[PDB]
Amino acid sequence: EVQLVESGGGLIQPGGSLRLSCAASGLTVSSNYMSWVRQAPGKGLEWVSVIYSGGSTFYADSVKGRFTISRDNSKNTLYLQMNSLRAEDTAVYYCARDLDVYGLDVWGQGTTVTVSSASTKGPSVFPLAPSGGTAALGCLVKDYFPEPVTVSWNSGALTSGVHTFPAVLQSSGLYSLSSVVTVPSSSLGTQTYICNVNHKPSNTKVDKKVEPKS
Amino acid sequence: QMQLVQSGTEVKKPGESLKISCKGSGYGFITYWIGWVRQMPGKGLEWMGIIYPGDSETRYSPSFQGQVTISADKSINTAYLQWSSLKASDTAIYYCAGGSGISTPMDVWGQGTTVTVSSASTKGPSVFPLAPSSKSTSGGTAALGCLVKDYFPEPVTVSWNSGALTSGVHTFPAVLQSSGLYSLSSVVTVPSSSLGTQTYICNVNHKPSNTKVDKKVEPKSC
Amino acid sequence: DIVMTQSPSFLSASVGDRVTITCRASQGISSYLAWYQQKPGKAPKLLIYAASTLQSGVPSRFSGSGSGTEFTLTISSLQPEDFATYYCQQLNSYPPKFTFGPGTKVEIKRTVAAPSVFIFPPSDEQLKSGTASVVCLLNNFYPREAKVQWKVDNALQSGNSQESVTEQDSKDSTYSLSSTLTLSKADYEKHKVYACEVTHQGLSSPVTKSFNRGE
Amino acid sequence: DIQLTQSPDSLAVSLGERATINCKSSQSVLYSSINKNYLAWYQQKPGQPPKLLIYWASTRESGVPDRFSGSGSGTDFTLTISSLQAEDVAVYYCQQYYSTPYTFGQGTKVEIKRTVAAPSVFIFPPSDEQLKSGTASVVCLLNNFYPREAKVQWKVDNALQSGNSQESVTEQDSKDSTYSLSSTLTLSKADYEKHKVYACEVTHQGLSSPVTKSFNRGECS
Amino acid sequence: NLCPFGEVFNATRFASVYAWNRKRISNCVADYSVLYNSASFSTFKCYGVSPTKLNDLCFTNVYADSFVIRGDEVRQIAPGQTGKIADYNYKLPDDFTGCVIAWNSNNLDSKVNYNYLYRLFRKSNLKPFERDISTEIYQAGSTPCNGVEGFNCYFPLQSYGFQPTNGVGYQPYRVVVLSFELLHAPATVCGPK
Ligand SMILES: *[C@@H]1O[C@H](CO)[C@@H](O[C@@H]2O[C@H](CO)[C@@H](O)[C@H](O)[C@H]2NC(C)=O)[C@H](O)[C@H]1NC(C)=O
Repeated sequence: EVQLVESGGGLIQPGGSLRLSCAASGLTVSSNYMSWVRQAPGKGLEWVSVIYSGGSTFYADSVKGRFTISRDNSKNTLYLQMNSLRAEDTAVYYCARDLDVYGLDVWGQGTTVTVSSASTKGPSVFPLAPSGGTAALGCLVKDYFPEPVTVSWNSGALTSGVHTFPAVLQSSGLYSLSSVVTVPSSSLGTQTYICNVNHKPSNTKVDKKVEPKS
Repeated sequence: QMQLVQSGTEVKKPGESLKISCKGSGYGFITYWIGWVRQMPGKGLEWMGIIYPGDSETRYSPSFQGQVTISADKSINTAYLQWSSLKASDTAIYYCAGGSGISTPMDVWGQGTTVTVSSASTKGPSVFPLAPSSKSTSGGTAALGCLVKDYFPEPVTVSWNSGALTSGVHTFPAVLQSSGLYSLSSVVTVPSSSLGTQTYICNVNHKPSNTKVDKKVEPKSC
Repeated sequence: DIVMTQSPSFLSASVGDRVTITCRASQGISSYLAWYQQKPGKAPKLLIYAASTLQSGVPSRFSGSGSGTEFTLTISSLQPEDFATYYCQQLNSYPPKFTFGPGTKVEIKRTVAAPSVFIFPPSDEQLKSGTASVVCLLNNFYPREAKVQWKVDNALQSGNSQESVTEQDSKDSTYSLSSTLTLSKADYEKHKVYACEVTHQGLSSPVTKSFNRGE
Repeated sequence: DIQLTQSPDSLAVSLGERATINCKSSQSVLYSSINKNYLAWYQQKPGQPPKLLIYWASTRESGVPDRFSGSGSGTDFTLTISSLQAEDVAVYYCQQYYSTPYTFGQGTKVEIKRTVAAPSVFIFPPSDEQLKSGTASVVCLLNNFYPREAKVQWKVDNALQSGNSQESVTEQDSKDSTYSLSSTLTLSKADYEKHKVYACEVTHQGLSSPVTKSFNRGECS
Repeated sequence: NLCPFGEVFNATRFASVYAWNRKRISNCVADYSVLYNSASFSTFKCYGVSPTKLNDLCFTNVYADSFVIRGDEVRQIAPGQTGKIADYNYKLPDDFTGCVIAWNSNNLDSKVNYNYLYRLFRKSNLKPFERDISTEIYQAGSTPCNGVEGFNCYFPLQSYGFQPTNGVGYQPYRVVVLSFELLHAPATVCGPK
């Protein structure tokens, strides 16, 4: 069971700096070709950096001079120091082990870096009330920044019938999102539906009860 | 044996781009690194940078890093030095020089490329007589000449009696004036004996403006 | 630098079909090619290395072939879980430039399914804040193409709605979609009948779901 | 990084005698592995490109006569011409190629030393054709002097002129090894016509006292 | 008593770069003009020496190292370079003194899939002029490998996919590195002078 877990991503203003960490378990970082590969929202994969076991480093032309890959063998950890950040650097950053001819066989799950001057904002959660057979209800998570937001139903007790839509960027520059669920209308009176919304960048947690109307 | 031959003279205005070239010919060129050297007028030699044509490896001097670009095309054995936008300070002669390896002396030199950068426009010279002095040592030596003033660009040529008179002739180097125009003078020492009998004409030629001027230099009859 | 292209950019096939994706290199790169599968949001997963060698633990339906300038990834029998974007990458560049391809998005094709339509008026909590959002949900339909028109007092509204689509369901391969109409509390109070009209290939006629403000 | 200083800047040698130019390095240029000093001496005659004379501090390039010899080590190097000849008049440069960037010395001008020769002084008023121009150029010629050092001052009705004269000097003559200089005083014809006496005064080693050549604007000469 | 450069440059077979070959030129008169005047070379980069001034200087020894890499990697056979070849296969020193000569050999080392090798995994960089021919399974993790190939346990050598239709960067290039050793001993390698 080999895992790579990266961390250190978040909101950062243009021109700022940021250090990404990638802890490893199941391989030795200092003995491997280790690389950083990023993915801008809605785009493909872009290799950023690589470090050899013998210490050699190499970078993509787009981040040359601004990024520095490094490692700590004592902590079995890979590092990506990013300086003079621009909005083009906004991406999910993956840590990966390169086997050169055998490909990039082991990946982390990524850490998200948003480069923007906009300020953090927590969301407001409004209900989407219901009203034969199937009835739908939901939660509207509006006006938060930056991504992401997590939404569960009844503290995780309800997963079947749930659709949480991708966040859309409004003209205000803030994100909004919707999470719906179809239930039997029989339980409209006979089960209580609570949507649990967490926006950790603002450390906001809202439990909203969605009950019918007239 | 290897030899370098550079592109021709350049006269440009400030802000323009320019790319001069240096082509190698002969035996062993595969081993040659080509550096560029600037010599500003009246000053010493300045190493600008060096390139290996076979793979375009390039090393710049700190004083010229980001100021010029050194490139090469191996197919034609040619190196290139280019400016994106010229300044008046770039007025100099530029030699390309070849060393058969890096950390190697420069064996082969091109003939040099003269680059003038000035806002001035092509203008032909005015030729005035430096008339010999009425009061002069009767049995001694007199001096006369021509003033070749206000022209651009360089050079001009000056002869005397269409080449017949060379001994005792001094054509001075041109000076750049306040006005951005060049000016120069040519002088001859003759015997006072011949001041009345022999006639002296100076022949000035400015090929950039396609201007020939013959000027008779005679004692002012006061 | 050597350029990597892929074709097609998008692809839809039915479960059981034989899928073929192509990757081309500007110059001959022998066998120095890898194939990755990426589910949305998740990390890429290495499928093929050395142009043809299947990575250990990868289902046998995935195969790779080619060498030089042209390569193909082949899914012998498409499975519901196999929808994803598939990337190719050139290996062993010097100076190192881990060039990836543009990608090929593979979608599962299935029989037409009509959307179940629901409409939601704004809450009073939101109206307190000065804005109103009317929501319209299209649940569990296929294909993804669907026309969602907002009608406010029978006037077609344009330029104040945003759509959002879930990813294809892992089981029945359907989509769900939300369209949100956003306006000011005043503009919302200027009208009464709010309707959502849905045109989908699986509906014989456009389906409308409406409500009256304050009822 | 590595800087080179030459000594002296100028040097006058009689024919057949020895010229010696020194080059001092800011940092040693001796590959201990190969045991060679990465130091070169180039010659440049007016209007010609430089030519490699000596490489590795002491190895002569082919065709270079044996009167040129390079010596020295570490940070101190010397170029010697044992019997100066007229064909050796030029500017000599040392250059290090121990490491990029390559760097050149300042250059040492080498000329022939002959006996002191006073200049012949002449003065030329502006031509009337040039007085129609609107400008006026008075020319003062110092002819066939040695050494090159010469001072020439301009006076207009005994007022010393400043900022409005340019001078030009020839290279050393191939045959008599003298110099020639011209000094040009430029002024508007307006300013020119407001004054009578135009004088050019010359000090030089070969002159016991300053020589003045003057003219009065208008009067014949 | 002519130096045997022909045996090195014109060998029918060349070594793999990890097992690079070295010829010790000693006690002979070398004429380098056969090299620098030839038109068969894609690359001829010398360092601290000029091949044209060699034909009347003497050295204690000359080494001719030869191997086969691919074109994109030729720029690594130089002082101060990094990469798989410079780090794990053939390392020139920073104070290197000599010439690096290389030419395209697609017509001789490509067939229809030859077998040249390079070292792909190594814990540390090679020292200058080190030759590592080990085939020990490379341990990429904590678990010892016990001579079996598997996850985190990889064979250290890899094969060049030398195919005639490769791009020029993936084609084979033959490389000879000449380096000049002048110890304080009798100089036995001289130019024709
Ligand atoms: C390697 O073999 C080539 C022949 O394929 C040699 O090349 C010739 O060398 C002679 C002198 O030795 C020249 O006169 C010919 O012009 C060369 N011909 C070509 C086509 O190059 C070459 O000398 C050999 N290399 C060495 C180091 O001996």
